[PDB]
Amino acid sequence: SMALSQQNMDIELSTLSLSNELLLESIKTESKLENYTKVMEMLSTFRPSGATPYHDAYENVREVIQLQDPAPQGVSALVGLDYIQSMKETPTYAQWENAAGVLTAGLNSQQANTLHAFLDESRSAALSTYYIRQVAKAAAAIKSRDDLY
Amino acid sequence: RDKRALEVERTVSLAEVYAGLPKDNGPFSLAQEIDKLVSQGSGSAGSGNNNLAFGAGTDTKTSLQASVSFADLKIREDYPASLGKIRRIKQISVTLP
Amino acid sequence: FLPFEGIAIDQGTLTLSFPNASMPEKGKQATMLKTLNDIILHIRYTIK
Amino acid sequence: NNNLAFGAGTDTKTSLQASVSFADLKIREDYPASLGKIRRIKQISVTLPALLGPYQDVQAILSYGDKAGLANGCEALAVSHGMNDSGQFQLDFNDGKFLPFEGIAIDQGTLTLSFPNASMPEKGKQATMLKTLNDIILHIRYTIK
Amino acid sequence: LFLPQINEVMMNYWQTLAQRVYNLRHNLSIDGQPLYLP
Repeated sequence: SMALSQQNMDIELSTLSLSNELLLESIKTESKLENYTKVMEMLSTFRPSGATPYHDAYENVREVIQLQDPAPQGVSALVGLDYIQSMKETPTYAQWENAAGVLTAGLNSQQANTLHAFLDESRSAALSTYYIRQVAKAAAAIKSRDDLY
Repeated sequence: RDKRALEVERTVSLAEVYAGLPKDNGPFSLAQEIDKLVSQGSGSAGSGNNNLAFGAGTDTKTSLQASVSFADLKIREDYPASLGKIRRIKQISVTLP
Repeated sequence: FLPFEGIAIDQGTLTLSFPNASMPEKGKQATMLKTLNDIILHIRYTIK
Repeated sequence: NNNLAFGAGTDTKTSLQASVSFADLKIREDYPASLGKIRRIKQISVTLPALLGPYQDVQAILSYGDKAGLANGCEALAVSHGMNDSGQFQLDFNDGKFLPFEGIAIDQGTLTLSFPNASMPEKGKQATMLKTLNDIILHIRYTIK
Repeated sequence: LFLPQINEVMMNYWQTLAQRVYNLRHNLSIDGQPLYLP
């Protein structure tokens, strides 16, 4: 299905992102989710027995936090959850989505880069591992993450 | 096929290189930037090929590496063309005032 | 040959690396690298 | 033949070229005749007294505008250092190699010197310094055989 | 289906002739290096 548009031949994508798209699609292929955000929200939400249990948007928001040592609206999104007080507010991965997204939309370009860095790396780790344990067809012996590569 | 090839010597300062970058590449003062990076743990400036970054190698996580594309030195324009189409480094010396 | 002799002066990329720079993980060159103003590179390129 | 003009070449419309006939240097008269009838350049160095600030190098070259010898009659000498220099990095005689302009009779010929990127209206890296440079000194070494 | 390239070198003949000649008419010798001939 790949497009030979010039756009595809020029703009330089960080890899480990193109891959991440591949893995999100390979995941959504099975269980027929409503959107990718349902794949990271859902799979990354509760998926025990491995690091896969880690949530994506939690990483995107904790990366905003990574951004500062410590509009007030976004502050109502981060105070909207409760990491340091009131345990965890347990907002839905929706409100995580708006929270982290809003928090980044006001953030600098270079730090936006490094957040794509750490974000894309970890997201690759989880999507890889989950693609290992399931969604990897038992027909191809798959096993380690390299043999996945 | 070997003719005496006229030698040119050209200083280039990196301060001017990084400052002179177009805005998209994020031009930057070198002194301030460097001092920030050593002051903190990591960070970079600069475009993808002109950046000043910390090293990603096993050894050299600490080593500070400052990389300059030539294509932005525009050395081809410090002379006419047609004077010599092939232009090739004789050597490079470094001064770190 | 001298090192870099033969490099076309367009293509390529030139990088310069001070080891042991970063201060938080203690580093012998952190201090001076705070002090150094800027880098001067003297290129000698023979036009053939 | 002594003029100071801008260059007419495709590249070098901006390059300022300043050309000196030898026949008006009357070098043949700085000695007796009959001491040596053949008088021939050993080399030429150029000094461009000027304020070239750190860190900046002058850019210029020396053609020769007539038929003599050497390599295709074309040997530039690329003035960069700006102080009492020649196109060679580490200059030495007795090297086995001719020095550029070695062999030019000191009467015939024409000697031109070209600063590239001179003209200011079309922005030019050397316009400033070339405003500042006082005048050109040329050191000729010509062995009287 | 992808379209062919422009074939420089053969054009390089044209523009190199234009260059040489330009250097003749303007008395510039073989490089741009100017000459003053008798």
